[PDB]
Amino acid sequence: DVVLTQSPATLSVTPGDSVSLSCRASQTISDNLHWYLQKSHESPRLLIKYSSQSISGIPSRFSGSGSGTDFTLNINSVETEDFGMYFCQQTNSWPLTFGAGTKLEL
Amino acid sequence: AVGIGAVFLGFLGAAGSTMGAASMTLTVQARNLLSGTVWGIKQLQARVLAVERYLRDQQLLGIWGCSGKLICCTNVPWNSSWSNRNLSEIWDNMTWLQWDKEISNYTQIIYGLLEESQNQQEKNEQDLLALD
Amino acid sequence: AVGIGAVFLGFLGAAGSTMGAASMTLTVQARNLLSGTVWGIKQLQARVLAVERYLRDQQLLGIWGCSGKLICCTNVPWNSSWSNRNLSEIWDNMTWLQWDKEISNYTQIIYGLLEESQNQQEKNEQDLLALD
Amino acid sequence: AVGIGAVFLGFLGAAGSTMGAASMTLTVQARNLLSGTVWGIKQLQARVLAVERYLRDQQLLGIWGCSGKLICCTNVPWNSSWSNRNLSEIWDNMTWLQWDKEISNYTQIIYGLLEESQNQQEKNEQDLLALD
Amino acid sequence: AENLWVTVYYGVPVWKDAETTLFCASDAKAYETEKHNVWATHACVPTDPNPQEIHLENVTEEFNMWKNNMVEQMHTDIISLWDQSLKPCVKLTPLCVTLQCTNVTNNITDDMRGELKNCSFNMTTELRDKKQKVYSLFYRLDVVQINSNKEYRLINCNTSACTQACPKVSFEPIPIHYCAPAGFAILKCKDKKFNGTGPCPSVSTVQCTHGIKPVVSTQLLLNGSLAEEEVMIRSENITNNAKNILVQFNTPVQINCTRPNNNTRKSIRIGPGQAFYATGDIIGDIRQAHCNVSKATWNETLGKVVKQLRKHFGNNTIIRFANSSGGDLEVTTHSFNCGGEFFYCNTSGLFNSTWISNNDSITLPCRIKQIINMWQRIGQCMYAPPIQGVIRCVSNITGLILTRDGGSTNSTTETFRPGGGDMRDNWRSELYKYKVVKIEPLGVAPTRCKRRV
Amino acid sequence: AENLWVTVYYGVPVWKDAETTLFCASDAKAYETEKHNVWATHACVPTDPNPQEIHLENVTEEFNMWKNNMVEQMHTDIISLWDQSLKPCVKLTPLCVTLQCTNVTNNITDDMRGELKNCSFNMTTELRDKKQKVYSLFYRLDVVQINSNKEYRLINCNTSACTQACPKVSFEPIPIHYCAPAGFAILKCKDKKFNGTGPCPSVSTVQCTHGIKPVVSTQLLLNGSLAEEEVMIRSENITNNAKNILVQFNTPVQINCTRPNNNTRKSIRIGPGQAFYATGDIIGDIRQAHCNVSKATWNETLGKVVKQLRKHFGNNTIIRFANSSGGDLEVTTHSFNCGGEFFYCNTSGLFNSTWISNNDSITLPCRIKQIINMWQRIGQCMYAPPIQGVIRCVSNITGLILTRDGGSTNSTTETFRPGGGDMRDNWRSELYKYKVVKIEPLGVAPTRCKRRV
Amino acid sequence: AENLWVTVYYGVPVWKDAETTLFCASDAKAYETEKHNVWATHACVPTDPNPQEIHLENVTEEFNMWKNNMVEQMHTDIISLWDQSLKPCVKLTPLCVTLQCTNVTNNITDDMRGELKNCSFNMTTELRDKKQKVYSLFYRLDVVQINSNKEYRLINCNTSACTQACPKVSFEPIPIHYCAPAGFAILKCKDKKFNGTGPCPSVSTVQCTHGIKPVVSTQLLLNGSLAEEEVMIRSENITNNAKNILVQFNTPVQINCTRPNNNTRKSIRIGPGQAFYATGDIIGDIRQAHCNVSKATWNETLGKVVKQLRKHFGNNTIIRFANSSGGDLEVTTHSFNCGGEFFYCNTSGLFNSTWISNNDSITLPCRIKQIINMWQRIGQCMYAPPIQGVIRCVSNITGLILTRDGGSTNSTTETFRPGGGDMRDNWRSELYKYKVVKIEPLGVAPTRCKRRV
Amino acid sequence: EVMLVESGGGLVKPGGSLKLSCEASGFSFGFYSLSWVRQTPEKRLEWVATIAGSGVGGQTYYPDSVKGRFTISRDNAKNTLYLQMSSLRSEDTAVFYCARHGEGKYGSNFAYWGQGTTLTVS
Ligand SMILES: *[C@@H]1O[C@H](CO)[C@@H](O[C@@H]2O[C@H](CO)[C@@H](O)[C@H](O)[C@H]2NC(C)=O)[C@H](O)[C@H]1NC(C)=O
Ligand SMILES: *[C@@H]1O[C@H](CO)[C@@H](O[C@@H]2O[C@H](CO)[C@@H](O)[C@H](O)[C@H]2NC(C)=O)[C@H](O)[C@H]1NC(C)=O
Repeated sequence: DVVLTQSPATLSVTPGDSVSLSCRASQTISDNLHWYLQKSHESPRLLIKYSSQSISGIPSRFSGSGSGTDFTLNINSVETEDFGMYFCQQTNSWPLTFGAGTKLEL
Repeated sequence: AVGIGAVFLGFLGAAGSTMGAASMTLTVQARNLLSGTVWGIKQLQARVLAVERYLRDQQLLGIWGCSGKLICCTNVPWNSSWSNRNLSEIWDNMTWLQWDKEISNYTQIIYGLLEESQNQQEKNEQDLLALD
Repeated sequence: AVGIGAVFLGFLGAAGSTMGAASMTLTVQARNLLSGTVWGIKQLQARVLAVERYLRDQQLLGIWGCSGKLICCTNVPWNSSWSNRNLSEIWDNMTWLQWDKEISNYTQIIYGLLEESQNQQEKNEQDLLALD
Repeated sequence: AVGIGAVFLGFLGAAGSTMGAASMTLTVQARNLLSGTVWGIKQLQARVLAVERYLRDQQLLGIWGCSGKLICCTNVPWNSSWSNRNLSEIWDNMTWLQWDKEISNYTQIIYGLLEESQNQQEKNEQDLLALD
Repeated sequence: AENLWVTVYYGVPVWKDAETTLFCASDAKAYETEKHNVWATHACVPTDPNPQEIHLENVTEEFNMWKNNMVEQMHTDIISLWDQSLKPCVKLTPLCVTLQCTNVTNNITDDMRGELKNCSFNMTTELRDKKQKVYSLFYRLDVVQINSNKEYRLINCNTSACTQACPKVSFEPIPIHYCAPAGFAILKCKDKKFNGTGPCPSVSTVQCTHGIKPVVSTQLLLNGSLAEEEVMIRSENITNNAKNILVQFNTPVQINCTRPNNNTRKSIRIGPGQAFYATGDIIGDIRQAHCNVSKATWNETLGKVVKQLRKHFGNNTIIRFANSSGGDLEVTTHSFNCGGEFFYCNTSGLFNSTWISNNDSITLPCRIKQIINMWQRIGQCMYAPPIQGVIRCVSNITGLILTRDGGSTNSTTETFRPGGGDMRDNWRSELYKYKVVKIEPLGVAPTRCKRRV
Repeated sequence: AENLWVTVYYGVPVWKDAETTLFCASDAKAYETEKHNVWATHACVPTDPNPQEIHLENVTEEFNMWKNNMVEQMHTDIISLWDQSLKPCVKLTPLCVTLQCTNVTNNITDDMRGELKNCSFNMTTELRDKKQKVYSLFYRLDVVQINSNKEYRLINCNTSACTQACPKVSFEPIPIHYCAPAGFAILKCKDKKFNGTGPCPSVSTVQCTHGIKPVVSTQLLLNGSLAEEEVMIRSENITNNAKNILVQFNTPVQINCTRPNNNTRKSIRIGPGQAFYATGDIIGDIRQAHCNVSKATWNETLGKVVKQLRKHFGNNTIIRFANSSGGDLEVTTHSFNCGGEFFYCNTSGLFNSTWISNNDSITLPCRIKQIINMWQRIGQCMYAPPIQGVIRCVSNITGLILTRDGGSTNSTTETFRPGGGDMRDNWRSELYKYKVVKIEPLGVAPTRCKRRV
Repeated sequence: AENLWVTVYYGVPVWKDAETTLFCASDAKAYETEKHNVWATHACVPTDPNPQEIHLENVTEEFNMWKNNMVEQMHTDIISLWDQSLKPCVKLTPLCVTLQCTNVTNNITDDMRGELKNCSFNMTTELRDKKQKVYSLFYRLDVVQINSNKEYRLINCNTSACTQACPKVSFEPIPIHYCAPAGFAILKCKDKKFNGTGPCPSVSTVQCTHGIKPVVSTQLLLNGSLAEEEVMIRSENITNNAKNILVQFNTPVQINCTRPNNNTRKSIRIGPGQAFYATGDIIGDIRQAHCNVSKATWNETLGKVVKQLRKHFGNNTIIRFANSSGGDLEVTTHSFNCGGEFFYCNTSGLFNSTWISNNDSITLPCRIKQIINMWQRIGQCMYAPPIQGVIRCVSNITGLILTRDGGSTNSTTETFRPGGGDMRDNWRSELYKYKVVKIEPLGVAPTRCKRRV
Repeated sequence: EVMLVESGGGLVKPGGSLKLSCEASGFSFGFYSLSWVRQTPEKRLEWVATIAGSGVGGQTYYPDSVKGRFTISRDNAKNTLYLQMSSLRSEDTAVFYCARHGEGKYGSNFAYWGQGTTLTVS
C-alpha cells in the first residue's frame, strides 16, 4: 500500500501566519494528491484537489504544490477557522490511502 | 490514477469534447429529440412544432444522399475558403460549438452545394441505369 | 453567358410537358412539398393535414424498394392490358396529366401489385441470407 | 378458380398464427398504421398522437441499420440468457404474443445493443472509407 | 448454427391494452336533417359503410367490463355535449317571482289530487318599465309554499336558476358508431356465452362499433342490444350487496307509454327575443299518464330470470321481488324520456312476486316533471318546454338492473329489488363486447442470418 | 425489349381539384397599427415579399366561379371574425325603455321630413337605485310608435337586444392575401378574355393571392380589381332570370359620398364601466347626406355596357334600365359603409334610361341607419356609435350587380334592373381568377429497367 | 490527401438561443387536493422524479436575465390562470347600491381612526319581488361618500364591477416545474459567484426547473431562493436611476404577520344559488394587524447590503436609506397576501437609516383592503371574502428590490429607496439560473472519405 | 445540495455482521463512484470500500484488511449506498463515512463526505 507521511504531525501557529504542510509518498502519485481539513466534531472537508487544484468555496489562502512523491500545502494567512486536522490522500493506486494528518492548533 | 472520477455519458454529454470523442456517440442527441383545457393546445402546438422541426431536418437530410445513415461521405471537395484550418487540429483541438461559429457564414453555400451534388449523382445513376 | 432563365424552369414547370422532359427535374416538386386563438388552429389544421398526407406517400414509397431514391426500377412486368400504348411515344408524345387519366382505373392494383412484389423479393433476400 | 378469400386474409389475420406464418405478411399491419368545435380537437389529438407514435418507431428503426427494409439481420449474437429456447420450436411452436411476454424484460437491453452495434459498424465503415 | 442473430420485425401482430380518445361516427342518413336538430349530427364524423369486422382465429382474450374504460369517456363527453346543447338556450332568471296558485278547473275527486296548479304571477315584458301579469299551469312537483292564503314559488328557485330548451333541438337518440383512431383496433367478443370477465375464445377486430343509441333510463333499460340465446344475468361478486345485477334478456318487452292530456302551449315574451313556452289550456279531461306491459310477457320474463337466478343461487330457492325500498324520486321510479317529455313511472305492480322451484296488461301510472336534474349535478336543472297534443311512444324493455337484499342469515328467500344508481352502468350494457387495443409492431426474434458487410 | 417494367416517379407534376382551409396573409405594413384597431390584423398571418407568380406554359384549365369553393369559406370566416370582433364590445340591452320623442329643432318643411327625433327617456346610472332622464337624437328609421302624446320605442327592441361598437375597432377594409398550405397551389387565370365557364389557356401558379379588401356593398361594388381591356359581363345562364349579371368594368367611377351634419357625440354612463355614445347636438344646419357621380362618366359607362350587352342580346335591341321595382331597404339601395357610418343611398337617378342601337354630377340623396343587420341573421343587430364632425369619403365604383327582367314575349326591350342579393357575388368578382389545386406527386410509368438484386 | 470531402453529422451537440412555449410540471403529490383548490393542479402535467441535471464540462455560456425571455410567458400565463380561477366564481354586480355607513361600535379614540364602516343597505333576494335590508362591515379604503347625513358607496363601483372569490380555491403558492419541449434544453448556471449577465463557466443541462412558488410581493420578496454564500446584488447599469437593485441576501428574515380581529363571517343570499360572504361581528377588540421582524437580524442584514453596495460604489461612501417618496398604496407599501387576505404594511420604520464606513422586534402596522386590483388592470378588481378567526402567518423575507436616488452631484451619500414596480422582476429572482436553448443537430465537417459508386 | 447521510452503526460483538446505509440526494446518483472510508478512534483515515459509478464501470474495490469480509453495494433507484460487514474485528471500530467522488478526469478524489456512523466492535 502507498504510505503517505504528513509532516509535521501537529503544529501550533498564530492566526494570520502562513504554513507549509508536507506529504510524502512511498511511490510517485505525481498529481494524485488531495488535501482535506477535518475540524473537531466535523466531517473532513476537501481543501485541494490533484496536488494543486483549488476548490470552489474553499478560501484562496489554501494553495497546493508538489509533484511525484513530495507535496506541500500552503496556507498563506491562516485564520482561526482553519485550525484542525489536515489529510493528504492519493488516487494513484488501490488501496486508497491517507496521510496521518497535520494538526494545526491555535 | 485509478480513474474513479464520475463521467456523464448522457444527453449532450460530449458537448465540450473534441470531435474524436463527440462522433463516438451521436445517437444520444438524436434519440432524445422526438419523445423527450387551454394549456393542452400549447401542447398541441408544441408537438406539431417539434415534429415539424424534426421533419425539416429529416427532409433536408433525405433529399441529400443520406437517407438514414446519420454519417455519410459525399463527393464535393472542401474549398479552403470555408475554414482554412489544418486537418490535424480540427478533429482534436477545437470543439463543435467552435465549429458552428467557424462555419456559419459558409452555411447555405454548403446546403446549396449538396443538392446539386446529390441530384447530379442521382441523374448519373439514372443515365447509368438507362443504358442497362 | 452560362446560366440562363430559359431552360431553368420552376415549380410545376414542365407540368404540361412530356414525360421525357418532366422527369429531368422531379426534385423541384419533391422539395417544395413541406416548407413551401382561432386563426392559429387554421395553421394547426393546415400543418396536421400536410404531414399525414406527406407521411402516407412517404410510407407507400417506404414499403416498396424505394426508400428515398425518387426514381426506381421494380420487377413487375408491364401488362399491355393496362395501357396498350407504344413505348416510343409514352416518353415524348403524351403528357403526365393525360397519363393519370390513362391509368386511374388500374391504380390501387399497381400499388397493390407493388407490395407483394417487394415482399416476395424481400423474403427471397432473407432466405438467401439465412443459408449463408 | 384462381384467387379465393380463404388464405388471402386481412388485417391482423395471422395474429394467433406461428411466427413462420406471421412473418409471411407483415405489410398488412404496416399499411393500417397511418390512415386507419370540440369534436375536432379529439381528431387533432388522435392524429398527432398517431403520427407521433409512428415516427417514434420509425426513428428507433432509423438509427439501427434498418431504414425501411422491415426485415433485417444484425451482428449481435443471441445470448441464451434472454430466451434459452430451441430454434426449431420458436418458428413453429410458440406464437408472437407469447414471445412478447417471454422477452419483454430483455428489451431496452437489446435496444441498447442495436444502437451500439450499428454505430460501431458505422464508424468502422467510416474508418474503412477514410483510408481510401 | 448456434450463432443466432437478432432480426427485428416491423408490422407484427401483437397488441396491448390502452386508452385514448375515441370519436363519433354518425350515420350519414341522419345528416339530411339540417343543422343539429339533435346534438352531434353535424359536429362529428359521417360514418363508413361495411366496417371491417374480421375474425381472429385461434385467439382467446381476457375481456372485462367492470374495470373497463370507454364507458367513462362516453359518459364524459355525453355530459359535455349536453352542456354544449344548453349554452345557446335562454336563461330563465326572471321567473323567480312569488306565485299565487289555485287548483286547476277539474272534477276534483278526494282520492286523486290536483297535479297541476294555476300560479298566476307577474313577469317583466320586453320593456323594462312595464311588467305583464301572466298565468300558466304548473305541476305540484315544481312549486313549494312560501310561508289565510296560499302562495308558492318555484322549487329550483332555491339554489339553481336554469335554462329553457330551444325547440329546434330534440333529445331523441340517434345511433353512434364509436371508432378507434389509426394504430388502434377494437376487439369485439363474439362469444354467445360470455359474462363480464373470463377469456373470450371468439373475438373479432373492428374499427367502428355498431350504432349505439344513447337513451336515459334509470331502471328498466330500453330500446337496445337484446341478448342472444338465454336471459343472461351478470354482475360483480354475486355475494356482494353493492354490485348491481345487470339482467339482459333475449326477447323485447313492449311498453306503451302515453299522456292523454291535450296540453295546449302558449308563448310568453320574457324580453327581447326571449320566448317562454308555458302550458295553456288542457283540452278534454285531466287524466293520468301511464305505461302498459303485457302481464303474460312480464310474468314470462320473471319465469325466465328465476330459472337463471337459480343458476347462481342453487335450486329450491324461493326467489321473490320487491319495490326498491327507498331512494330519491329519480331512483325509486322508472324515470325516462318519451318524445321530449319526462315520465316518472311507478314499478310497484311489476316487481312484486315470489317464485318457488316447482293476456291482460299491467298499467303503470306515471307522472311528469318539467324541471330536470339528470346526473344530479349541483347547479343545473332543465326546464323542458311543453308539447302539443296527446303524446305516445312504444319502446322495448331490453334489460333490467336488479339489486339483491343484503341478508345475513341462512334463509332461502332473496327479495330482489330494482335500482338504477349510476347511469354508466346502463352504457356498460352496450360497451361490454368492445375493448380497444394499441398495435405495437417492431418485434424481435433471433434467427440464423447476419448483416453482411 | 417488350419486358417493360413499372417505375414509380416521386415528385411529379400532376394535381387534382380539392378544397381545404386556407389562411390569411395580412400585409406587414398594416401591422404597425397596434392591437386590432381593425379586425383581423394581429390574428392572422404577416405576408411574404415577392410572391412567386409563375407561369404554366402550354396549360389550359377549366376554371369556375359559380360551382367554385373558397368563396363560401371566405364568407364564412369573415362572418366568424365579425362575431369575434363583437364579443368584447358592450351589450346594449338596457336601452329597451319606453321613449318619449319630439321633432328635432329644424325648419320643418312639409316636403322635407323630420329625419331625427328627440327621444328623451329614462336610463339607469351606474348606481342601481337612481335613473337619470337623458335625451339623444335618433333617426326615423330606428324608432317605431308604441300605440295627447307621442311615444316610440326602438325598432330592434322587438326580438333582438344587440351590442354597441367599441370605438377602438375600425370597419376599414385591409388587403388580405389568401394562401394555400403545403402541397397545394393556387392557379390564377391570366386570360384577358374569360367569361364565367370555359378553359383558361393562360394560367399561372401562386401561393398567396393579391391583397383582397373585404368590403360590403350590395349594389355598386367598390374599391377593387378593375378589369383589363373591355367591360366584361359574366353570369350563369343568361336565359335565366334568377341569376345576377356581375358587371365588371374597366375604368373606375369616382364617388364622392359625404354627410354634412356635425353630429357631436356624448357619453352616457349605463353602469359600471359601460359607456354609451349618443349623438348630442348638431351644430349648424340639418342637411341631407349625399353622394356624387359624374353624369358624363356614368352615362358614358352605360354607353359602354349597353354596347357589351348587345354582344349577348344581339343588335337592334332597345336596352333600357329601371330602378329595382320593389323590395326591402337593403336590396333596393346601395347599402354601404363610409368611415364607420352606414349610408343607404337611392340609385334611382342612376338606373333610369333607355338605349337604341343607333360636366354636371348626379347627386344621390342617401340616408343613415345606426342599428345594422347585415347578412340578415335572426338575433343580431349592431348599434354603430356616432362619429364626430362632417363625414366624407371618395371611392371607386368598379362593378355592378345587375338583374334582367324576366320577360316571356318576343319583345326587343330588356329592362335591366339592379339588385345586390347575396354578398358572395361580390367576392366572385375577386375569386374568379383563382382556383386551388392539390399537388399529387408519386406517379408511375413503365420503362425498360428492372431492380437488380 | 488534400481532397477533403464534406461529411454531415446528424445528432451533434450544438444549440442556439430561442424562445418557445414551456409547460408545467405540477408535483404529483399535489394531485390529492381535489379540483383546483390552487390554480393549475389538475390542468397541467404531473411532474417527473429526479430531473436529469447533467454537467457540461469545459463549457462557458453567456447568460442573461434582463433581456431574458420565459419571465414574460410565466407572467402571461399566470395572469391567464388567475383569470381562469375567476371565471367560475360569482359576479358581484348587485352590490352597487348607495350605502349608508356609520362608525363601528368600538372604543373610538381620536388618535386611532375608524378603519371599518358599518354600511347597511338594501339588496334583492332570490325572489325578484322581495328586497331584504341587510348590513355588513366595510373598510375605509373601500367606500367613498356620495355628495345632515353620511352615505357612501363602493370605490370600485365607478368603472369596474368585479367578482367575489369562491372559498374552494386557495391563494397559496405551489411549486411549479417548468419544462422545455423536445429539442430544447434548459441551461442552468451552477456558478456560486454569478451576477446577472456574464459568461457562466459552470453550466449544467436540465429538462425541468426546480419547484417555483408564485408569490406576489411588491417590496420584500418572500419565501424563495436564498443566496448561497454572500448577499448577492445584481442590476442593469448601476449608474442608471431607472433600474432596480434586485438584492438577494443569504439568510432568511422571519416575519410574523398577523391580524388579531376574530372577524366572524356570515352568508347573505344574493339570488338563486348566489351566496355572498360578508363579515358579521368581530369578537373582542378592534386592534391593528401588524408584522414583526427581529431588529438584530435586520440591522445585520443592512450591514451586509451596505458592504455589498460599497463594493460597487467604493469605500468611505455614506450609504443611507429613505422610504419610497411617493406613489400609490400598492407601491409605497409592502403589499402581500397572508392566508387569503391582503395586508398592506408600512415599511417606513425599516427603510430609514444611514451608514458610514467606520432582542426587541420591529413592528410594522399593516392594513387590509378587500377589493383587489393586482397587476393594475383596467376593468378588474377582486372582492376577497372575509375569513374566520384570528389570522396569523410567518414568512421568510428573502430578497429586496431597491432603487437608487438619481443624484447628479459629487456627494458621498446615496439615499437608497425601495421600490417594487414590475412584478416580473420577482420572477427574475427565480429565472436567472435558467436559459432555454434549441438543440440544432446535423452539423457538417470535411474529412477524407468519398461516397463510392 | 449533495447530501450523504449514513445510518446503521452500532455496537457489535466480534464475528458479527452489520449493514450500513448511506442515503443520498441532490445529484445523479448512479453516475458517481461512492466509497466508505473510516476514521479510527486515533483519528486516522482508512479507505474501506468503493463501488464505481455507472460511467466508471460499477466494480467494487476493497483493501486486503476487509477483503472477503466487507461488501459495498448501491441501490441507485433509492440513492443509497450499503456496506455489509462480516467477520468483524476489534480493529474495525471506527466512524464510517460515506463519500462521493468528483466529476470527470479530476474527480477521483473524495468530493463530499457524509456525517458518519459509528461502529464499535469489542
Ligand atoms: C316586432 O315588432 C316590430 C315593430 O314593433 C314588428 O314589425 C312590424 O310589425 C307589424 C305588426 O302589425 C307588421 O305589420 C309590419 O309588417 C312589421 N314590420 C315589417 C318591416 O315587417 C315585428 O313584426 C315584430 N316581430 C318580429 C318577430 O320582429
Ligand atoms: C370613479 O370614481 C372614483 C370615486 O367616485 C374616482 O376616484 C377619485 O375621484 C375623485 C373625484 O372627486 C378624485 O379627487 C380622486 O383623485 C379620485 N381618486 C384617485 C385615486 O385618483 C375616480 O377618479 C373615478 N374614475 C375612475 C376612472 O375610476
